[PDB]
Amino acid sequence: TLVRPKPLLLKLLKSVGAQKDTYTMKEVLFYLGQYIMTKRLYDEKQQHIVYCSNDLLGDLFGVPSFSVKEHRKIYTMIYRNLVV
Amino acid sequence: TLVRPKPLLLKLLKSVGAQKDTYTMKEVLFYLGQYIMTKRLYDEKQQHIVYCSNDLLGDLFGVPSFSVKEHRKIYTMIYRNLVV
Amino acid sequence: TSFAEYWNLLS
Amino acid sequence: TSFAEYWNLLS
Repeated sequence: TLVRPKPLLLKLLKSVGAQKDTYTMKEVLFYLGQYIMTKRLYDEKQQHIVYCSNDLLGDLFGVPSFSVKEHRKIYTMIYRNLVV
Repeated sequence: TLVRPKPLLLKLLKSVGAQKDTYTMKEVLFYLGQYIMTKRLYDEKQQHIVYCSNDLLGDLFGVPSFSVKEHRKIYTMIYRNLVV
Repeated sequence: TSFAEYWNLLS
Repeated sequence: TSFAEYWNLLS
């Protein structure tokens, strides 16, 4: 299933070089992971911890932080930012 | 098209958490990029430069270094490490 | 466990 | 240009 990011999420994907306006969910996740690593928003020590306050990513989530283990939260963020 | 990594390339994909023995080429590329970032094998200053000597990745390539701009070289490395 | 390892569990 | 930007040009 192709999904269609809303504009802010699209800006995030473009910032790591994604070149399309539709992607699979797997691809959206891949690009989001590239973005988090690029911006080093994860804790070097315990690398599931992400701090995203005042980042574009924090605006998408509406939260200052999350753990990568919070799969419901992450999937829900993504869906809130898709044109379904 | 699904591709089937040979053992050393499979070890590299497993090291970032890939959980399958077949993937698309796009997926192989995604995981390889995750590996390079994780191991910080790219130059912080000019981020297309990768130094991989004495790393698992250098053994796959058979070279100590490459630029990400060398697309023929990178694709050829991958194919040399697939069960076709 | 690296970030990528945790992140890949999402898919 | 970041690593990810260069790398994504492969696909």
